[PDB]
Amino acid sequence: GAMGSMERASLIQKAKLAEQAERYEDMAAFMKGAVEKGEELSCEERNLLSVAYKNVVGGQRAAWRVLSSIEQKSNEGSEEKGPEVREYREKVETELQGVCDTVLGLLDSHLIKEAGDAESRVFYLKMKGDYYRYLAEVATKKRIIDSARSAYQEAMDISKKEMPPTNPIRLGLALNFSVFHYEIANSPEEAISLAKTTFDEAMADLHTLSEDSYKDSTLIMQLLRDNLTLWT
Amino acid sequence: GAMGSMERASLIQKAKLAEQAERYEDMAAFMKGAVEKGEELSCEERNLLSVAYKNVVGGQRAAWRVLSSIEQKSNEGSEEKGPEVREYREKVETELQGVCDTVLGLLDSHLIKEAGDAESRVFYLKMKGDYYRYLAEVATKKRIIDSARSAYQEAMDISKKEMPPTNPIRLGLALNFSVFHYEIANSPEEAISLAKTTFDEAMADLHTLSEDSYKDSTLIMQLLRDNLTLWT
Amino acid sequence: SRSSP
Amino acid sequence: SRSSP
Ligand SMILES: [Cl-]
Ligand SMILES: [Cl-]
Ligand SMILES: [Cl-]
Ligand SMILES: [Cl-]
Ligand SMILES: [Mg+2]
Ligand SMILES: [Mg+2]
Ligand SMILES: [Mg+2]
Ligand SMILES: [Mg+2]
Repeated sequence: GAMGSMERASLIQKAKLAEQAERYEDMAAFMKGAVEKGEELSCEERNLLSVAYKNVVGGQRAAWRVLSSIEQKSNEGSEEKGPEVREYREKVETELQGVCDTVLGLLDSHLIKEAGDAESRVFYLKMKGDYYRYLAEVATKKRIIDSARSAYQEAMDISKKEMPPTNPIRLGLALNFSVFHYEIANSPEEAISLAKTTFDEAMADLHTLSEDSYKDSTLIMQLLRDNLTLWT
Repeated sequence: GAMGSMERASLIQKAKLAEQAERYEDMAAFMKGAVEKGEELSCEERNLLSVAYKNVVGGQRAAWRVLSSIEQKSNEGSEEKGPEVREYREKVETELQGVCDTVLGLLDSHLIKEAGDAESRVFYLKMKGDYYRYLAEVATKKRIIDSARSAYQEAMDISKKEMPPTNPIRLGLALNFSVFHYEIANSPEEAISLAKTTFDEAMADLHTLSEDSYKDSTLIMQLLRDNLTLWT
Repeated sequence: SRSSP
Repeated sequence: SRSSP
């Protein structure tokens, strides 16, 4: 693609500049170019990839929710206003699905298959679950939900065998899988149980950590607690 | 272009949806399509056009300032990091210039020449000054500065003859021309004099206004006052 | 519901 | 410097 002529290191450098400038679409394009060089990604590079696409899809998701709410209101004594709301919601939806397909394509060709260390493999499988979850949010679907579930479950199995309960990747995975259960899979009890168990097992391991690792882990634990407060 | 097949009214409807969804690039594309239908724009439609492009160029300007600051720092005991900062600053700059050229092109073909009422003509000439001012911010230039000045001056001459001193378009024009003087033309005394005179003449006309018009005018007067506090 | 950063 | 809304 358009980044094929740029050095890998220059793409990474420009992704970091784009982040500082809050130019997340550019950041994502640079990171896609870096992945397509075919080398594995370091921890910092994986995080740049994730930040870029999370911000892009996050804006699309927020826009889709605004438009979907307007569309649902129009379908209630509501005056007919024509096809425009549906058309524009569909436009945003299609762009969102395209970004998710792009991310899933990078994971399948060939990030996941080359990822052997637990930290990288869990990271990518969590991403796979996340982007199928975003597809599920707009789908009208069973197979998409099962794809998200399967990716999260494989990531969970590796993380529980290979990572301590305070590891931030393990914690963020459990957080997002719990959101999947609550918001996608119609399984609030599973969501609550997973969040509780994850929080409690991390609590019991905090004593092993340095001050800086403690800060990293407790930040994500607080998100688990915030959700439990909302859900119970 | 790509909006040629969409009804004018549908483009306007979708611009309003895009605004609600904070999808300003889409909003600008819809409004460009509406302008290109060739009919004059109503007051509400002019405001949609302005909101859309102001938000698009505002994000580009903020990004350009971040990148320009990094570039200037690199050009001080600074370690050489290669061409990437300059290249990416240039990329953002070129996109910003393209948006400004697009807006100026809509004004020249044919919004300004068909605008006969003071409210529309002043609005468009103010826009012309603004987008030349944004070009001047990145130029390295005298002719661009003179183009901005000339557009603002024609708008000022009409506004002083045809509009009351509290009119929000007249006030916003004077505000932006004062910013031009301070930030672009190296004329802080002219900026201060214009802001002071504009504020004082509006103050003396507030007694003529309804409660709602008073709120509209005093909002912009406060911006003049904020700048005077910064500048003096 | 909050998801990961 | 603040410009117009
Ligand atoms: Cl559309
Ligand atoms: Cl396991
Ligand atoms: Cl570039
Ligand atoms: Cl005059
Ligand atoms: Mg190379
Ligand atoms: Mg490997
Ligand atoms: Mg028609
Ligand atoms: Mg006319």
